Amino acid sequence: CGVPAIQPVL
Amino acid sequence: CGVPAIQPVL
Amino acid sequence: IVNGEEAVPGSWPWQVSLQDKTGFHFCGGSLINENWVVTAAHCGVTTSDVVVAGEFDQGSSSEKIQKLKIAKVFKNSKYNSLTINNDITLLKLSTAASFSQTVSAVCLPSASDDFAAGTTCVTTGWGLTRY
Amino acid sequence: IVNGEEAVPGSWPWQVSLQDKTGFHFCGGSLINENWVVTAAHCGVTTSDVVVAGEFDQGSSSEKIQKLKIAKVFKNSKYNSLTINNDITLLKLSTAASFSQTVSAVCLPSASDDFAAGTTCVTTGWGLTRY
Amino acid sequence: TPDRLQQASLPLLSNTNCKKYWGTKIKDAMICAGASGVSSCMGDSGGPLVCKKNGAWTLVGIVSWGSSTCSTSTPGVYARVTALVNWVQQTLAAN
Amino acid sequence: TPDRLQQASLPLLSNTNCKKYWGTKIKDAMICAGASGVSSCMGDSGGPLVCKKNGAWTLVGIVSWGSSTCSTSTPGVYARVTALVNWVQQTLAAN
Ligand SMILES: *[C@](=O)([C]([C]C1=[C][C]=[C][C]=[C]1)[N]C(=O)[C]([C][C]([C])[C])[N]C([C])=O)C(F)(F)F
Ligand SMILES: *[C@](=O)([C]([C]C1=[C][C]=[C][C]=[C]1)[N]C(=O)[C]([C][C]([C])[C])[N]C([C])=O)C(F)(F)F
Repeated sequence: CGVPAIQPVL
Repeated sequence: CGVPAIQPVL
Repeated sequence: IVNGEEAVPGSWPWQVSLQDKTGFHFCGGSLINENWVVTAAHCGVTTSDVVVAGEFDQGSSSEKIQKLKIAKVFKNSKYNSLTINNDITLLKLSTAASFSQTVSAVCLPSASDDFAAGTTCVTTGWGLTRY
Repeated sequence: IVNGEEAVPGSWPWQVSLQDKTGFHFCGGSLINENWVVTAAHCGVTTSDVVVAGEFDQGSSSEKIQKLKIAKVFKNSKYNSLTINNDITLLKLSTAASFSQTVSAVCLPSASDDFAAGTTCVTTGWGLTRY
Repeated sequence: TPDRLQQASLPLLSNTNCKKYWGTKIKDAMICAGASGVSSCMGDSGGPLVCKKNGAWTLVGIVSWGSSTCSTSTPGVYARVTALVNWVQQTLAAN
Repeated sequence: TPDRLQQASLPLLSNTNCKKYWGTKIKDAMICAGASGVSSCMGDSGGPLVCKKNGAWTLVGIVSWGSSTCSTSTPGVYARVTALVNWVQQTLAAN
């Protein structure tokens, strides 16, 4: 869990 | 003091 | 969200949208696994609401979304509707979500975790963008 | 500043720029009144440095800036150069700043003030914008 | 509501500092964040407040309530997940 | 350095939470902020960290130091004005 396969970019 | 004559806009 | 920024599609993979038979987005939720949804208790979910996963744009006709039936609504009985204290409901799915590059679970903390003041965290949503 | 936004010109009226005979912007400072400048001690100001007020764009030839001489450098002797503890220097001007719509003083706290964690505050500068 | 999924970065505050804004309204199983120039709003309820810890995103709050008006100077009130997580473990366990 | 004056909004953190990043480097007359997705950098030193209190902007920190690299995940270290303000009052007074 917790590690999106597509990186959130902030 | 502390009150700019031109409002900072954030 | 007021003053947000558009997210990178599929990047908040656990982010579901609560909708009604009408197709109205009424609240959000988070996937904690394949059969289980977390949301607020005040959102007042019912079994005729649909958990919608893998959404980016409620306007698209072309996304590969999952419309999933709610079987049970687990309203925390420590929910104090007057107070809005302990505002959490679990939603058990009638059909398990299929996990993918865009549908995944968020991690849960253990009760003894610390999250200090001043920490930069992140919030997601389809909330009013302007009042 | 990394990930800043361009300020509205004249809106952080107390924000001065520290420059050298060369005209190089080396640190920032804040006006606390018309004769007195606050900055870090580590910035290592000298009397041949110039306090520059009312700047927005160091590139402009057309702003009504004040180039002001430093008379004295008051380095806090509690400054611990190894530690970088108590990093503050006062700079007394040889010529008083003229206060205007764009040159004004910042308020100082009393020692017994509280500024709680999680509070959104603001920082200004001409600092590296990318490393 | 916007068609597109929005996001926002923002700070957790203490309950203490939080009752500087909301007072006795702020209880133990609630966690505050924002007052930063961003705000959660009508339509966000149930949605997450995530913090990354040891490389992963942990559900730290559930969007609950705040400024009638989504003022971005007023901190949002969220459900505090640490206080409700045993209930969740207890529920998944039974059913 | 950019020609144009930049600004950034960001959160004060506690010393405690701050020594979670900087440890024994963090002393009493220093105040931490950032780790938000913004960072002060080389060229900002001496410049202000302002918080508004009762309608006015108060000098709460002086840009001191932080991540060698201006990492925006690393909190900036600032001078803590409350701890140095008597010195300032004492200096303006004598001269
Ligand atoms: C929730 O999306 C909103 C969310 C909201 C509004 C303002 C600030 C932060 C978040 N929640 C409400 O409107 C709630 C409802 C009860 C009190 C829990 N109350 C308020 C006023 O914040 C929504 F309910 F689906 F719109
Ligand atoms: C200051 O502008 C920089 C500012 C800075 C750098 C990184 C993060 C935050 C702020 N200060 C330094 O480079 C200082 C100097 C001593 C230690 C006080 N040290 C470091 C590494 O932060 C400058 F010095 F004029 F560039």
